Amino acid sequence: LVWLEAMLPLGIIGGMLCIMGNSQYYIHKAYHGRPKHIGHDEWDVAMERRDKKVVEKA
Amino acid sequence: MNTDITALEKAQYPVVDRNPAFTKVVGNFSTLDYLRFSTITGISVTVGYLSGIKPGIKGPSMVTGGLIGLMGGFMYAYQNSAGRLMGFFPNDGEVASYQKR
Amino acid sequence: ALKEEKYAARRTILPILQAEEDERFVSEWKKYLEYEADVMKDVPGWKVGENVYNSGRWMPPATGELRPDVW
Amino acid sequence: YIAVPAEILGIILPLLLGVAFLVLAERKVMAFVQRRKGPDVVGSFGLLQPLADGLKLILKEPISPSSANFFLFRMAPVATFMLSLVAWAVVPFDYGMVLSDLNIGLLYLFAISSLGVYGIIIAGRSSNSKYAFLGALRSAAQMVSYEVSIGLILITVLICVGSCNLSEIVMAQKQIWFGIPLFPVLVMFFISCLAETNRAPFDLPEAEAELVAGYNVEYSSMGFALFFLGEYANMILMSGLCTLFFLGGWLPILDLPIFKKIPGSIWFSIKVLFFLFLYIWVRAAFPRYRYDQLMGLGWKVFLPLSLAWVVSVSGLLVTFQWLP
Amino acid sequence: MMLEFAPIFIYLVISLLVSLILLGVPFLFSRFDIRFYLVSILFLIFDLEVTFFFPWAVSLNKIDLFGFWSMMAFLFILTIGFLYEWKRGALDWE
Amino acid sequence: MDLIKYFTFSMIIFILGIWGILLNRRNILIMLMSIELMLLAVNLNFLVFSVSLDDMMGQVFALLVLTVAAAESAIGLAIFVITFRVRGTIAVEFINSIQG
Amino acid sequence: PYGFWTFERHNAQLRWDPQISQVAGRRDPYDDLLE
Amino acid sequence: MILSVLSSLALVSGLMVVRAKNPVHSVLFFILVFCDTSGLLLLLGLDFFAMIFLVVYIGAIAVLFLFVVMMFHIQIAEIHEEVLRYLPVSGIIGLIFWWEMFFILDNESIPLLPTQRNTTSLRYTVYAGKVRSWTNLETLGNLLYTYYFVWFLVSSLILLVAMIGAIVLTMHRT
Amino acid sequence: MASGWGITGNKGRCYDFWMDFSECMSHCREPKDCTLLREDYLECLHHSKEFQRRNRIYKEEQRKL
Amino acid sequence: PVMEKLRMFVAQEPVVAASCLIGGVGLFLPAVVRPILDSLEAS
Amino acid sequence: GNPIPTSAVLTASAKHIGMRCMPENVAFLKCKKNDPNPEKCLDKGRDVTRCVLGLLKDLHQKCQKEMDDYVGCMYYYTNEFDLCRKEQEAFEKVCPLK
Repeated sequence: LVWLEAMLPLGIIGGMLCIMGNSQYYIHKAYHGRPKHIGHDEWDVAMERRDKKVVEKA
Repeated sequence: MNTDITALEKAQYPVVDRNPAFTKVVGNFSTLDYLRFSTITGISVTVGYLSGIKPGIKGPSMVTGGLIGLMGGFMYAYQNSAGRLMGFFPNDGEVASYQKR
Repeated sequence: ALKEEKYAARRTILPILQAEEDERFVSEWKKYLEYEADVMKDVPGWKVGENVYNSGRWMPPATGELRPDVW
Repeated sequence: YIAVPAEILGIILPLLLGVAFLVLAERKVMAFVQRRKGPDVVGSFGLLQPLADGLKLILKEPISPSSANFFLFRMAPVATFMLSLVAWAVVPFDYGMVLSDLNIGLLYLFAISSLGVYGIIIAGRSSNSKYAFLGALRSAAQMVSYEVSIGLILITVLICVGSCNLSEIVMAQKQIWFGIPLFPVLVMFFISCLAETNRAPFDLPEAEAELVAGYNVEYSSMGFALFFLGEYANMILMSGLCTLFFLGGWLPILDLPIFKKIPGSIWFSIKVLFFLFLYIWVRAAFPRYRYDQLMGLGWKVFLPLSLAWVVSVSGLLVTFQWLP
Repeated sequence: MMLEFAPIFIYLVISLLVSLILLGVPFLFSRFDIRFYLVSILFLIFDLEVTFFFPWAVSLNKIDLFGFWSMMAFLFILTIGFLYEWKRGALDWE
Repeated sequence: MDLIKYFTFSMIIFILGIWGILLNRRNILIMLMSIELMLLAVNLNFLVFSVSLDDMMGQVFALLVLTVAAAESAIGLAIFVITFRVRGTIAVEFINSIQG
Repeated sequence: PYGFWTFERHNAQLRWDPQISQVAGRRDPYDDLLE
Repeated sequence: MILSVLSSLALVSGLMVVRAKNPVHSVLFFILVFCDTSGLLLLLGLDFFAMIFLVVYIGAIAVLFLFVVMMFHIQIAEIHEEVLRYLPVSGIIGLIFWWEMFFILDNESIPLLPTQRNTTSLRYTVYAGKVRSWTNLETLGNLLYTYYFVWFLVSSLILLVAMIGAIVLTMHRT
Repeated sequence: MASGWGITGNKGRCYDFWMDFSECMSHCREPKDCTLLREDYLECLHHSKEFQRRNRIYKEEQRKL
Repeated sequence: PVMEKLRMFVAQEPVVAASCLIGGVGLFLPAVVRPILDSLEAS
Repeated sequence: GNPIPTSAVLTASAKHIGMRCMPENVAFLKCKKNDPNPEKCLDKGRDVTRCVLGLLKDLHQKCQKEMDDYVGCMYYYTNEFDLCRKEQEAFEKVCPLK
């Protein structure tokens, strides 16, 4: 069972990677109010720019 | 892919087939076409043999020359056959076989 | 099929978005035309909102920015 | 954009910790294979050994030999370290968890790979040592040689996906992971990653005993540390690409509700950890090639196979109209 | 959209800052080998091959068979070059 | 004023290539690099014009000119290597035998 | 001569471009919405 | 402003390519000029060309230049010359080329002067083009291999000539 | 913009003007008969006259200020 | 007797033989199989 | 009363808008093809707008909770249909496309 000692630095690396993903995911969501959308194209950009007017001017 | 066979200079002979298929042009090969094919291939084999003697590779040089001649002679025969079917070259025999079949 | 679904959805709501944008641009162009008439008043020979194209076919106003859509 | 630095730091700092602990894990797994214990005195289970080595390294006096290339000598490790760090901006850890959703992210990764050679070349030349220069030239040649195979394998994957977006590449593996039909491509990709990171059995800079002085022989203190950290950060990245391209990234092994209970970042981490174990397992298993042997392998074995696999995959997909 | 490149730039600046902090804190307490030219040439050629494959791989679904065969002809020419290099011993380092 | 600014960027690179020819009469390697700077400036011209005109022909040609530039550099440096290997030096005084 | 441009050899684009007028990459954007 | 920063960086880096005493430094400043060009291309929205300039110019061409120059060990005496005497001829040539070519577009492409009025409100948006947009990559790939495939193949012939000529000119087999 | 291929995958901004000018020149034996269409195409390419007119407006605004 | 010459060529150089086979299938499928499928679809 | 016609609402209702306002959409697109001038299509545009707003009001009155849930999900996920299947199914069960 001594070989579990080796599994600790590997588990720490895996946790480091999980932090690198999740921490940046939750900060973007807090700043924008919704999760980051994969594949933001020209249409989505134009929809956001139009939605700004349709919301604020309402 | 959009295509257009239309040539700049119009065919001066009866147009038997505008865009003949590959196998149709090959099957249209005449006695003169085979004579051109054979002459080009034989000359090419001969040049390969003669130029291969000094380096000592007359056989491999013969095969290389024969391949060049085979490709060139087939291309020439195809050129003539397809031009006849398309009306670009005098095509008496093509028209005689077309008016019957 | 997934991409085709999303493109269908975009195609059906296209006309209302374009109509909204057309109304917006027409109102803005009217405002700019009043501004141009005001500023260019007292300048002889001016024609407000003259079409520089001889054919007269409508073109959107040029911006002078090379690639403004990508940013 | 004000919170962008928080995201960048939440990527960079844990990456530097993960690299510190990758060095430890390499020393532990090699030790256990060799019936030894490995670092277990400095901290409980040796877990403070990375901190101790880093602090030791920053407390070491810099040397800075009397060369006419003072600036380039210090800049080369910065260059390689920066290149190793900046590739992670486009790496997706889970659906939506990525800093930059580049539509050209595949070509961007290839470009960073291509830039990686300059740190080694410049370190070798600026050292004013013919041994360092020759070792550097050989390492640079090996890296560019295996970049050709890496790029042709990237083309195979791109043909299957039809998009350079890394998230799209992952999500195209929902039906099946690409490492199942393209298992030989995965094997050749893992080997080409070993040769690109200068790792065993291709680690020429490690072969000092073999009369081969590495490009970083003259470096000390923190410049030497930056070279080492860039190299190890590249190994985690190459394990992440193996995961993204062929093991379906953050996706679960089976599309079942029991497997979808654990999040995608855990799946991605576990696959990355499998590949990092294999990098260490290979170091522990085999001897190393000579320079001429691995160069022959690069040009005569991996270029032809990679090219043939591009042709075969594109032809099969075009024939049956299975293209994306 | 090019919006996604800005985080890469800020990332570069931060990486630079980290590099300088790590590198600076310690400052407080005649033989031409043609085989390298030849490997450079080979790499350049196949670099251009990967470059021309990127648009082809993303465009295969539109170009269909014509595009496939034109790329195959391209590869055939460059592979004849590769076979020439192979037979001439440019791929041998002994 | 966007188009003029991109254009002058490319134009300054082209002029820098010309000056680099003018300023390096003992340094033939820098002359080859000046020619590569001119070629880069031309490629930029094609890409900028392609954007400005909404036309793709400038991008097709930019890619092909890239292929040509790579081929030119490979051959150019090969000739430089054989010139140096024959003479032992790159000094311009050893490459001036042909004259009149 | 008087109007070389008038000759049929010089009007290749006017007869070839209509044949590719429906090809993806050069269509009017509204054509996809109605077809 | 940003274009001014990139132009200034490229101008200094190019001067350093053409004026550095050491040719290794010259090749390195050339890499900086290519990086700056990549930035300009990113501004124009051509991300494929921006990446390819990195991959080909820096990743492959500059590497070849660096390998050759480094192994040549050029001595500064063989290539040194004082350039003060060329200031007049450089001045006349550069001034002619400046006055004539930095302003070649001005008559044809007259700049739009920025006014103290919001002209952004007159940008007309056409949403039909935005339903399924094309990247630079697939827009180029739609043309390279079908409508203009012959030039593609001629470029392959050019590359073949480079490979042949490299082998024939320099190979000395052991 | 005479080829038709736009940089975003649609018909080029100035292709229709080019085609009008070309179709006019294909049968008009005098180039002066198609001058208006030619300058329409070139105006599309560079927006010279549009920008000149807008600069006139801006100049008049600066003069009246 | 070109049948064991192929055998020796496979024995000496298995990577080249495997590359030729893999790429050859990739070329053979669109050249031969694909027109067969297109014809079978026409009828 | 009347929902704000944001991108979330329009996208979530796009299927209904397509099945219901097909003729006004087609007329608008046809006249856009004939003339790109915005002023020369304001009438066909008003017919599209009245169509879509009437249908939107109908959906809110006919099914308020399920449409709210669907629109909320679609806004949260920036109009990605795959992440909103449950709410789409629920919304379609109560307000059929028909």
